[PDB]
Amino acid sequence: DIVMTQSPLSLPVTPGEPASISCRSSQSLVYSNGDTYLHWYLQKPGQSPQLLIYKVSNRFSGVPDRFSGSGSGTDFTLKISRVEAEDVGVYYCSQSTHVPWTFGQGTKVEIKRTVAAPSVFIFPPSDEQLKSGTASVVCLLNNFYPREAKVQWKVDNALQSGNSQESVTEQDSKDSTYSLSSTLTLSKADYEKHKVYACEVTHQGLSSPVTKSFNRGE
Amino acid sequence: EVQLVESGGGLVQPGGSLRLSCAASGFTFSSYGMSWVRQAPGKGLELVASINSNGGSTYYPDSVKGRFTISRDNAKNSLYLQMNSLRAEDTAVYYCASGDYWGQGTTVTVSSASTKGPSVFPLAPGTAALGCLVKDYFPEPVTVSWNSGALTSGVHTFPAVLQSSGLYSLSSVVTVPSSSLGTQTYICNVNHKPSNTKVDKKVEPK
Amino acid sequence: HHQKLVFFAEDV
Repeated sequence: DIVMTQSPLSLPVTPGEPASISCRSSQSLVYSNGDTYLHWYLQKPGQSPQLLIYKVSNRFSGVPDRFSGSGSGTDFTLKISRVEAEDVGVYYCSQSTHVPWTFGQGTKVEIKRTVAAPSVFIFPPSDEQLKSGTASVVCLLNNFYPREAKVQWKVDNALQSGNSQESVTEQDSKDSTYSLSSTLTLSKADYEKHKVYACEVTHQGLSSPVTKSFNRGE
Repeated sequence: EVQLVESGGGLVQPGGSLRLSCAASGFTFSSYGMSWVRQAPGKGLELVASINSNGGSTYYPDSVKGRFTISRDNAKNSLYLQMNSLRAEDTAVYYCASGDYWGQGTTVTVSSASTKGPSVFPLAPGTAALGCLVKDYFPEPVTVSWNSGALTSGVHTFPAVLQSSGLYSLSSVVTVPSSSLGTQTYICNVNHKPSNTKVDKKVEPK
Repeated sequence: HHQKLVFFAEDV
């Protein structure tokens, strides 16, 4: 199969600045008719992929002038002369010269903004939930940038693993920040044979990792 | 107007069968190649099956080869995907595609879980944070709102998570002035259409 | 709205 690899795979762009995306094919995409079937897709958040540029440089319908494409053989580039808020999403390069039809990994273009430290909150399991036989401990990381963040659970100073799940929001349209939730799940019995529950957060906006905790029964 | 409308998605038991249909219009269908492409949440575009003009010749990656069949009806102008022996990794959004056009996609969920309404638990609270834990429901989706659609600013409803039990879970949070944690009520309106459940959980401190 | 491309090379 023809391998399509893009770079970068994550592209934060300051509004007003241009953007470039590299795309390389493992073999030449020049078909027997001299045409090169290298294409570009844009998939806006919560939507189907739409053809942006076909055959290296030709703009599809509706595509603004700021989008342009170039390249030959195995090397190709997609340029956005000035990134607008509407251009947010994932860009795929793709070839249709060979079978099978293949895609690149996809480059997610986001809005670049100043580093923002997360606000951290911890939530003990409700007395309702505890009654039903289960305990969920939730940790919220609110409005931070960039997306990169580490969350560690500590039950009585013991590092937890394998019993938590995370969930991240898509970049907010107003403040360009993310929010993240980490949910620690334990049996009611396990939850009661311990006392201290702590959420520890590491982020670029934090000089040192912050810790929000509670004691069971307060 | 080129059009690609898919059908046949939904819930399937493991090892069961599902058949996808794609209604095409607006162009001479019989003259072009067609494909089914799928996508997992937060994942890339994965080719599932291709088929040429007359079909003719087909392609399947080893991921689905031997279990999936792609076929074509150049009278109805319809594209089909016959899915047999479905497993958990077959769970995705499936797109009917012509390369230059993509349908809106149809969702396929391979699970043996049964329809269940969520239990809603409080996430008790110069700004404070409070929320609701909407746990153990099936299947997707769920709708969450705060104060009957009056509280919208600062609301974060996280994407759902598939637990080991086979049941989905999500949280919905919102940050508000801590000076209002006594002069303001905070109720999350949760709705789960599959089980037809409506829950208005009050989120009080303490 | 109505443009149709010969997209896949297999279609000459």
